Amino acid sequence: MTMYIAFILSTIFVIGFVGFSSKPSPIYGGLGLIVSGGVGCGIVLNFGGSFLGLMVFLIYLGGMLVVFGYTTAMATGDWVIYDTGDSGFFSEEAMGIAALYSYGTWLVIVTGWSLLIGVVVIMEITRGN
Amino acid sequence: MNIMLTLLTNVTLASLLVLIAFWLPQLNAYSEKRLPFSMKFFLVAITFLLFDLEIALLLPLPWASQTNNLKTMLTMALFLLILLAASLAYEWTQKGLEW
Amino acid sequence: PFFDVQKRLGLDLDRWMTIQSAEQPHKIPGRCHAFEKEWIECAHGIGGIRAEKECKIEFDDFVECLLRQKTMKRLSAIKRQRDKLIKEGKYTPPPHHLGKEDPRP
Amino acid sequence: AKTLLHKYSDIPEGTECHRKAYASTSIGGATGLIVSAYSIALKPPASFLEGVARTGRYTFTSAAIGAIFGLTSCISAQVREKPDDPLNYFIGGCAGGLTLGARTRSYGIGAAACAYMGLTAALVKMGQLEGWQVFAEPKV
Amino acid sequence: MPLVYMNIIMAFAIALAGLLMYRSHLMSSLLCLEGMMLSLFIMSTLIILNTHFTLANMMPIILLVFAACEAALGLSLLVMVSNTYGTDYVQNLNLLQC
Amino acid sequence: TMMSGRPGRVPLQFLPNEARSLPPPKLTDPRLVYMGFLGYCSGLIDNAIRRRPVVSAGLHRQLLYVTSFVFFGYYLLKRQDYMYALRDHDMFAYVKSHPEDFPEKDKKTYGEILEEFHPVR
Amino acid sequence: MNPIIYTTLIMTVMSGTMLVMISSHWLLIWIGFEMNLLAMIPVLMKNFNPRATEAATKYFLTQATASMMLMMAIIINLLYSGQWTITKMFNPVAMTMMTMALAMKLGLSPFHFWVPEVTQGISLQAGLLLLTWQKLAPLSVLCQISQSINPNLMLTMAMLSILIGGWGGLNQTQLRKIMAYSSIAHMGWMTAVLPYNTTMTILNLLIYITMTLAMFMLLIHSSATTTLSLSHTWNKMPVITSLMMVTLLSMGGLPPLSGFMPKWMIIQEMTKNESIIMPTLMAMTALLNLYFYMRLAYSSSLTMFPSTNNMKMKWQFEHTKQMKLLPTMIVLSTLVLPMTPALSSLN
Amino acid sequence: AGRIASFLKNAWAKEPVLVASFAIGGLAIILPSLSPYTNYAIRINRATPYNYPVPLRDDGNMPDVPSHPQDPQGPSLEWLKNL
Amino acid sequence: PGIVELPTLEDLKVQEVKVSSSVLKAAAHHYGAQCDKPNKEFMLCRWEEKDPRRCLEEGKLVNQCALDFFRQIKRHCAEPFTEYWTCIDYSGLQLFRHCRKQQAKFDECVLDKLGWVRPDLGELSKVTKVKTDRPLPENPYHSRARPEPNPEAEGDLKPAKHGSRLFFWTM
Ligand SMILES: CCCCCCCCCCCCCCCCCC(=O)OC[C@H](COP(=O)([O-])OCC(O)COP(=O)([O-])OC[C@@H](COC(=O)CCCCCCCCCCCCCCCCC)OC(=O)CCCCCCCCCCCCCCCCC)OC(=O)CCCCCCCCCCCCCCCCC
Ligand SMILES: CCCCCCCCCCCCCCCCC[C@@H](O)O[C@H](CO[C@H](O)CCCCCCCCCCCCCCC)COP(=O)(O)OCC[N+](C)(C)C
Ligand SMILES: CCCCCCCCCCCCCCCCC[C@@H](O)O[C@H](CO[C@H](O)CCCCCCCCCCCCCCC)COP(=O)(O)OCC[N+](C)(C)C
Ligand SMILES: CCCCCCCC/C=C\CCCCCCCC(=O)O[C@H](COC(=O)CCCCCCC/C=C/CCCCCCCC)COP(=O)(O)OCCN
Repeated sequence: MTMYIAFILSTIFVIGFVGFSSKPSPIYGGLGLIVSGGVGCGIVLNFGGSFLGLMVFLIYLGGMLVVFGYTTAMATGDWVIYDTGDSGFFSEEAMGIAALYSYGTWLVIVTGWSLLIGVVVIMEITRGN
Repeated sequence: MNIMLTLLTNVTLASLLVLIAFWLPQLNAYSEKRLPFSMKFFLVAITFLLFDLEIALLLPLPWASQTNNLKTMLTMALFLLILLAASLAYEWTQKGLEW
Repeated sequence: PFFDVQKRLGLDLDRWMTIQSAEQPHKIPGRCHAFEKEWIECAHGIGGIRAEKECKIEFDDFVECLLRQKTMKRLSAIKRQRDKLIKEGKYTPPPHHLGKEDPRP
Repeated sequence: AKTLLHKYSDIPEGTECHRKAYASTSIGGATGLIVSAYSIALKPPASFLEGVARTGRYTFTSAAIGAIFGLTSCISAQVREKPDDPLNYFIGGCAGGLTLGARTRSYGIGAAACAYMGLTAALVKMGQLEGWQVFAEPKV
Repeated sequence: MPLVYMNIIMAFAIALAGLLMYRSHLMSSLLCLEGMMLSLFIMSTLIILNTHFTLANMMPIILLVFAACEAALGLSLLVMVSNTYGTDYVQNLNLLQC
Repeated sequence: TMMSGRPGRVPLQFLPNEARSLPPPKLTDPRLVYMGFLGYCSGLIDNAIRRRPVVSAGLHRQLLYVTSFVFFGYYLLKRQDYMYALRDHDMFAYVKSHPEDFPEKDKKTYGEILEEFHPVR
Repeated sequence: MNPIIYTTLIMTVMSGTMLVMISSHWLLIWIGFEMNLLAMIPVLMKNFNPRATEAATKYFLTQATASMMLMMAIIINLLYSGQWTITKMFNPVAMTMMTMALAMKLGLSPFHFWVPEVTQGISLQAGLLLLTWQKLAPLSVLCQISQSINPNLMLTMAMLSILIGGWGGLNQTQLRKIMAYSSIAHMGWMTAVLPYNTTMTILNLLIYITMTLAMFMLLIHSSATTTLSLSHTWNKMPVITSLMMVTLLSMGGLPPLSGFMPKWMIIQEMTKNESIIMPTLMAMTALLNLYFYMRLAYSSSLTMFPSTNNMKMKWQFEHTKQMKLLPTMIVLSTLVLPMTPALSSLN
Repeated sequence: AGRIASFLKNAWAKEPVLVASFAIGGLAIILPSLSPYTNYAIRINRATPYNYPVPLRDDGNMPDVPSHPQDPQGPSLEWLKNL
Repeated sequence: PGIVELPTLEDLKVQEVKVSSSVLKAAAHHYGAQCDKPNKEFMLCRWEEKDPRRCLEEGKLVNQCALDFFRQIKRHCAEPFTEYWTCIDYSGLQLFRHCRKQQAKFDECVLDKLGWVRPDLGELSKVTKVKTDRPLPENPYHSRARPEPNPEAEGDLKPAKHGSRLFFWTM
């Protein structure tokens, strides 16, 4: 065994959470959270969740930790539980994620309404006056 | 294994080059002698974030086109894009995209 | 409280996503699908109290499949005893478990 | 947790006083530690040293209360040769109240504490005897 | 339940405790909620992938989206509070009391 | 008695079909009269809040208050009677189906029951 | 704000609560909670001032922490059984996480600290909304999983809520803080009967909502947020003060008023389960709520406080805007005790 | 008619990007409901075998089910080939 | 709870098909056309029994039939097949389109030698019927007996006796 690479990744995840949970110099806490997010993305990718890991790493990191850093700058045992068979000539994760439009019409409707309301709410809150 | 090794090689080469650049001129001796917080930048960041969230939902569209339910998938994709357009229109007409 | 609008209207707003064995895309099968199907068929209409007291065998099997704790315990026991024997020196692994076997397609 | 509850309750009431006193002391100390944690959270007085001093005083007060209650109640039950009597518990409660008054150095609180604690102790014994349920399970 | 799940759970617990500490800098509070949601995403993804439950592959993304939307609102709130005081200190929010 | 999960319960029916086998409440029911009285009180309070002659400001509005209260009260009484009828029906059926849990007491006269006597002195 | 945007936000809050109430999937319940929280903040910040912003940020922090805890409970429950349906939890740890999340959302002690401050910061209409409509979804979820709850924890939090509300209301001069502590005590009363009868929980919720609506609309009509401001109302609107006194008497649980219906019934229910001590303590503690209601009644309608000279000008004007349902709310909150058996309607 | 024509001419000047975007979006919404090749796309998606076709146990009452793929009975893909 | 029974190592010994995936892909269409009956027997047994231990002889049969198919290929047109598979093996995606000419030569050789017609598009994906004499498993899931349902009482509603009977209310 590669000395439990998943276990050491989870350990680095916990260590990073301890790192930014002390909340020193919120830029340093943000950087610790960025490292933790990268490590969690590595965990998900090594597990087999390529699309979900890349969604973490793109959306989470590149958008919202980026916006948090922007706002802050403006201010002052493994390998065992796994499967045996194969998937076919497609990836089950992509098909299941892909199925939301065909199957998850209700989820799409509620999520889109929530996002539009969120835009309206942000503008109203930041309106000022 | 290949991707981790490639990442490690890239980071190692970048680090080696930056440190040699930062220490090559350090061997020879030389002389060696606010508040404003504009609101519009936060708003453009938040708009990018809201738009980014919308982007994730579509991401599965390339795979969504093989379902045998083409009508429902097309309707929901167009609904999502229409709501993204409506968010853009609402922020446009409320002076949310101005400087 | 719970207003069962879906049952009254026959809508199926979110019931497609509640259990493993409910019409997955491309007929992909859940790992614990057989166990969950048996547990559901045991406990249908019986009610929660009687389901909890009477369908305990199927739920235990379903839980075991989901978490595999007893399988982990058995495998750990086997590995630990094998390690003890190899440390003592009275057991030798066969060529199959050392990578010296003849692989099959 | 209920581990201390079981440790206290398992000992027979009319015998073996020192373990009853020890168990009641531990229960009181745990209660005082919880109270000290809440007090530190809601009211951080000035610093670390005064906070640890306040925890020490609360814990020692509650432990002394529990020790005196257990010791006096068990001794009363033993000498009176009448177990399952709420009077023994009442006496223990009164003793506990007296100890609390001494710590606060108040005649009124000591007297007030003694009467109230004794009544509470008597009621707990009556509940043990009669099977009263503070937290009843859903029966009907 | 193997060690990876307990590691992610204790990561969530550490993030929750760090949020409940409130040294200062409400931005740190938002960061702690953010680490909480990240741990939730990781563990839900692991559970769903391990059990091959094909449909709930949707719900991590959705969770992310919703949580991310929440983050946006929080940032707005933080910003507005700063506009009143010039800093995002926790101790400035004592106008309302019990 | 939690009847939410009772079998054959249509989710959002105020009154099921079987409730039609029960006698409807009379229109002179005292509870209906109390509902009408509550509507009249609401009308008087509405007049008082608006600074209008309390007894004789709006007769149409007071009539509407009384009528709406009576209407809703009638339907509410129907539903209440139906639910109590279901409770009794289920209780009797359960007693009938489980005789071993409700054994018959042996009828015993006071002549051979010994009750302790306590004098008052 | 724009009336269109305000109506959209109100319907979004109601749709979130509705989403929570009609769904059978834990993810959809969580989504409904998220929608409700998202649309609730601008309502609290409808009138802009620093106090409202502080109240909104405190409310957001509390509700977001509760939502994260609730999602943790959902994921743990999924881990120990691959189920998404809202039913019995099947995990001891998950149930506790769920119970604490819902207690934080409801404002039950010891998670009560945010309610008085948020209520004081926001306006009267926002407070009406927060104290009436924002209790439906968590209580509905609690009713759905009542067979799972540990009675010890729920009853401990209920008794703590009753005690905290009773004691904290005694120290208040501000009307909104009085309403907040009253709501905390009433939530404590509601959650003590969940382990035994959810119908009594719903009956208590309905009676409390009726009384709270009446009291808030009376406070809005006579635009007072302090005791001394309310003490001036008799010199302009004595009938409003009389109605407010009767409503306060009802809220204190006096027979034959409507407020006596829940506690009585709840006590009765708790006696069928061989629980005697706990209802006794609950009633003795509700005496504190009655005391501060009576103090408010003394200051408002039972005595005539001094007035000012400018009040004369207010004698020449009448309210332009009226609440249509205020008389009905008053009558339903004072005079429905004879109709108690109607609770069989499984309200 | 005339007012609509005036509005479209006034928007086509000084706002051509918005006019083009709205026209393209409207076409993307409307045209799919009228195209006759949408059902062809659905049929093509149905004809893509991702899974093994599990045979059915013969019971003597299955005339439309083939015994061999070469048999005439069964779905054909000649419409796909001609496309 | 119980002992899991497994076949002996001798039961799992079979004459194996030792050709690579490029050869298999080159032959796949004619293999599906020719060796169909044992394959469908095996797969129907496999989805009906839901147990590998109950399908071993059918697997031996499909191995034997595949061996027979490849022996026929070897005997009549080894060279045409070899050239065709060389092309398939070269490509990383093993695309059929890349070497159409090799396939055409192979198709002509088999038809003349064995009269084999290559299946058309949409044929190998058909759902077909299998004539088998193996009995249908009556309890393939090994389920227990379902618990008895609740009594499901029925009757005709009557008014509640003496009303609600709640405290002092007479109705
Ligand atoms: C047990 C059940 C059975 C009994 C039921 C009891 C309840 C029934 C009624 C419930 C509510 C309905 C009325 C409420 C609206 C308010 C009206 C009002 O303000 O009075 C003025 C009004 C007369 O004044 P006005 O010249 O028109 O206008 C001047 C302003 O309105 C007023 O002039 P102002 O505003 O300038 O004067 C200021 C004054 C004005 O402020 C007020 O007086 C407001 C009234 C109190 C609010 C009531 C709250 C809601 C009711 C709940 C009651 C709880 C009962 C439970 C027991 C606990 C007791 C508290 O405020 C004060 O002075 C403040 C200090 C007073 C001390 C603290 C207040 C104590 C409150 C407790 C009252 C409870 C009994 C009230 C009885 C009805 C009062 C009219 O009174 C009436 O005429 C209405 C009385 C009812 C009409 C009956 C018509 C039927 C007769 C013919 C048909 C015969 C029937 C039989 C058929 C067979 C025949 C052949
Ligand atoms: C009936 C009551 C009407 C009044 C109440 C409305 C309540 C709010 C409005 C939102 C609820 C709309 C209900 C739609 C639920 C979706 C499920 C149902 O409609 O069937 C779907 C049909 O989907 C259709 O596309 C419906 C399209 C409707 C959505 C487009 C616009 C929705 C806007 C509603 C509000 C959104 C924000 C506000 C916009 C102005 C599934 O199609 P299908 O594929 O066969 O089945 C899938 C299962 N398979 C995979 C086995 C085959
Ligand atoms: C204090 C006064 C409060 C009054 C309440 C407001 C009055 C106005 C309401 C307007 C009419 C309401 C009727 C609704 C129409 C359809 C009802 C249907 O949708 O719901 C049914 C049931 O409707 C309600 O249960 C009946 C509401 C009646 C409330 C009155 C009882 C209040 C106690 C007595 C106090 C006196 C009040 C009378 C004077 C006005 C089926 O519910 P179900 O989907 O199966 O399960 C959900 C409930 N569970 C979970 C508890 C099981
Ligand atoms: C049914 C299809 C819907 C989906 C398609 C749309 C997808 C993306 C497009 C929408 C994005 C959001 C649009 C938001 C609209 C705001 C426009 C606006 O406010 O701009 C006005 C001006 O723009 C306007 O006039 C409003 C819209 C004008 C009409 C644009 C096209 C409308 C439809 C035309 C074609 C319709 C269909 C085809 C007809 C043609 C024949 C085929 C002011 O401009 P400023 O930059 O702020 O300041 C300039 C002054 N100093």
